Amino acid sequence: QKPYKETYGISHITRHDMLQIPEQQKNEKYQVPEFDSSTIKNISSAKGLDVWASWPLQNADGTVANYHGYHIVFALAGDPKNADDTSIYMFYQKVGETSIDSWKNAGRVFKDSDKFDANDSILKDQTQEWSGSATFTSDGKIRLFYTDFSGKHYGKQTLTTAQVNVSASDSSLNINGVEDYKSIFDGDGKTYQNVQQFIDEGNYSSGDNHTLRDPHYVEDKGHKYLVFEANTGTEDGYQGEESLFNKAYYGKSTSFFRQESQKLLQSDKKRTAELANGALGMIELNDDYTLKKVMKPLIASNTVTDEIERANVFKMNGKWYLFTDSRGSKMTIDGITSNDIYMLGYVSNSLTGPYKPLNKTGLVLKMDLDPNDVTFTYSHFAVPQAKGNNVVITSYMTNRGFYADKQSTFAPSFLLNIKGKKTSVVKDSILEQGQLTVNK
Ligand SMILES: [Ca+2]
Repeated sequence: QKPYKETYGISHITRHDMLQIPEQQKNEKYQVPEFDSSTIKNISSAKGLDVWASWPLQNADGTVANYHGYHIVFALAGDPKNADDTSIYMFYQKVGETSIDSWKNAGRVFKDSDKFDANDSILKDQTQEWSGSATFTSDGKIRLFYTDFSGKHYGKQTLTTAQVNVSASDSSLNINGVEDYKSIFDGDGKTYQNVQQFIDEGNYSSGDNHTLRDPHYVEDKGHKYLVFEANTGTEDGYQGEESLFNKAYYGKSTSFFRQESQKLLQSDKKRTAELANGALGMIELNDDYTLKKVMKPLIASNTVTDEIERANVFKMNGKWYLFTDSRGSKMTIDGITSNDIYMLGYVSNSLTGPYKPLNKTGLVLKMDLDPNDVTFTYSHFAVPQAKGNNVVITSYMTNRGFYADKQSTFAPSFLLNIKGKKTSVVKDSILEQGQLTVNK
């Protein structure tokens, strides 16, 4: 294979940038702060469930919505004893409240029968509900986006939407049901990998890792978009042996390409790297939330990793910020270890790019605690605020199924300062568990 260079007109998480992170991450400005285990509580309304990846009901710009006096948070939850038991529950608090004890449980968004009543071929094969986002429409509706996962069809993941009908009173919120419940996107082969392409490889025992999940709603100039975790397709730089010879994925220089590519080809990570073709994808939606246009990815991570999760994007003080989470254990970069887990971040003058790295390398947050640590956090997510230079970082705390008495729960939130192309964790900015806004 001859060296070549092709960007496919999109941005890229390069080997050179990633290689800088091990030295850089020793700086406290890029570190998830240490939390105090004796302040940590289970979500009391969730009655012995693990509650992990969660997201707020947001306005179109990403700020936290006020639904008839309440904040709403959707979260994956299930039986700690059953790793494949995952559904979306809806929690809520009166605006102004901050304690984890303020979060009431409206129960599951969906009935088991809803996927059948939807008259949706893909939905009737669903076995779990994985993460997404939720927006509060201009006509006052709760518009959910989430990932339909099918264990019966080799882990197919499909971007899916529903309207959640919720009655509000002075005292409680109550889910009456859903409507407009439909598959929107399951990949197209050319831009984003579909499940058949995963099956073509030999599915799980191939080492490939197919993703199409964590859809995030955002608008710009009245146009509606989802930005999501995916993998590339055949026309925007696919996985394969040929991919290791594309200098676009290396960055820096040809000297660096030669050196780094010959090390990678000689390493035990060659096959992993060939399979790695993560992407943060984008589609425009119609006004009824169906698919308008498949768009080019904002960024891809060919060779580095197959798994860039919890896609997030918003405009803040004149610039666009794009984030994703990723485990060091699934990466191929020298010096990044199986303990390292990241939130990576990118910046642009436009929603559709081009995106360049925050803090020169992409590093925004690093968390390297032992999986057994009660204060281990995952699924970090930057929640934009109405004003100022801070966003709020939410995450879940405590690994699923690890401890009988300590379940996955809302992590203490904290502040991340953002200005220009730089971020820093705000010193001693730890808030309540699950707190969504600075303003009370
Ligand atoms: Ca792949």
